[PDB]
Amino acid sequence: KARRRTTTQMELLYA
Amino acid sequence: KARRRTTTQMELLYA
Amino acid sequence: MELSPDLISACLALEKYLDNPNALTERELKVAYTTVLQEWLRLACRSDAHPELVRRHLVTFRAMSARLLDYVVNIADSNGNTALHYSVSHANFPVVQQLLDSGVCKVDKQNRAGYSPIMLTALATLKTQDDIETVLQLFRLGNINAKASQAGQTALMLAVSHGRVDVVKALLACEADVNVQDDDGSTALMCACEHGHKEIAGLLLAVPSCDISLTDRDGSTALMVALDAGQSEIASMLYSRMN
Amino acid sequence: MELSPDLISACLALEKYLDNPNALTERELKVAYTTVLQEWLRLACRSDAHPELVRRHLVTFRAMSARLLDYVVNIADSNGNTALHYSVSHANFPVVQQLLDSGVCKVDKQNRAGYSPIMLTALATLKTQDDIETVLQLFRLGNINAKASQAGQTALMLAVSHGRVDVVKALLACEADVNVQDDDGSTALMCACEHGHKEIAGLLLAVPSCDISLTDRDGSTALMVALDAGQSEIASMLYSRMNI
Repeated sequence: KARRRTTTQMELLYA
Repeated sequence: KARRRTTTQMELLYA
Repeated sequence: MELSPDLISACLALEKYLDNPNALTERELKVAYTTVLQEWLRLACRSDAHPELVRRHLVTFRAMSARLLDYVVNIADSNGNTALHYSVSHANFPVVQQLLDSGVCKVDKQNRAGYSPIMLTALATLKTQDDIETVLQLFRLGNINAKASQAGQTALMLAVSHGRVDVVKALLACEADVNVQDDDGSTALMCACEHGHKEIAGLLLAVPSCDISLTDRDGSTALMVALDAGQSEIASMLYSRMN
Repeated sequence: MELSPDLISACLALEKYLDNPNALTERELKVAYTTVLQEWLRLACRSDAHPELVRRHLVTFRAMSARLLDYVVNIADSNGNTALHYSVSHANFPVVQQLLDSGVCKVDKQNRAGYSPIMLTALATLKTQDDIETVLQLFRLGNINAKASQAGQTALMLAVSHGRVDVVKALLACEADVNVQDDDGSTALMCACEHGHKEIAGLLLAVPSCDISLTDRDGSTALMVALDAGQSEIASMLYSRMNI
């Protein structure tokens, strides 16, 4: 579930 | 020659 | 004053497509473009047109998207005419002024016939000081030396040929190049000689860099044009400048 | 401090193209686009990008064409990132400020990953009141409740999950909707429970309309999420909300 993930700076910028 | 022509409103607006 | 709900609705749909092309269908985009085009023209491009009503639509367009403001103000009909073309043509300068104040006008954009808004001023008579100042602001936003696609004529050549002294004075105040030549090799001074506009020939010759020796495609100078046209008075002014 | 001649030279080319797409040849367009994208991103998107130098370019772009200003300010690399995405991501808010003041920014536009510059604030640690005000301005130019394309998450959920209290405070000051649910049915309050952000749960529960009875796809409420995470302080605050 997305509510448990910790996204990083680079995951928000790139895919 | 274009320098002798007297262009109208309509000629400047519509082709 | 109420805004046109059909126009606003069609603008909202445009706002989406302009920002995100996968956020509107092409069937949907088609009908909205056509409506905006129809309605926006009817709003500002008639010979009746309230400047404030125009202004209050532009603020609402700008509050939707800066890109939407651009797209609407510069939307063109099948003749390539924009609101600035028509409003200049109709000599409705308060509407012109509100359009220029948008910051998104394209004053050099040529219509299908090959003329820009700057060029269309050649049929206006400048009555009020606000009309002069709107025309000067219009001139200084674009290239006053630009050449129409048909025959390569300048705004100056057109204004000389219709005898619009006030538009010639406005053009020369913004340092219009008097020596530009059209596709035939004709200058503005040559236009003045053909039509026998004495004062205007005087205004051109007052410009110190005016080159009276330029020849058209058949080798005619302005003096030759003048003499062939029976313009004794203009031909004499040339003699003074030759001596 | 000087205007990049390579940049300006390629912008003069693009200005003609934006006026008339037939005005540049194929070769000339590829070259100018490539140069503008590269130089513009050198100038604005770096960690050390200088806001005054950014402002000067924005004035020169404007004086070339209002359409060029918009096009350059919103030009995007192969991942859909603009100057606004990168300068928000580096927390270079004096540059963000200069971009916002151009009037042409798109604060809701999502990169290829699915996130808007508003959403990229979620990982920023705001240091000064100047930064806070820039962030507030950014938020108020777009839709703070929009959902990212990946998981349907909002800025608030992202900020709550990363413990960035000041970004949470700025979002709530712009009346962010606390009850929005992501694709799993998760709310912002449920993010606070999972990650045990006690203060942030407080801030959310202080929003009077905060709906604690919302459930995710498995039927979990925030209280259930809090109990399953062993977060007894947060669970306790939920007991008071349920009048106990």
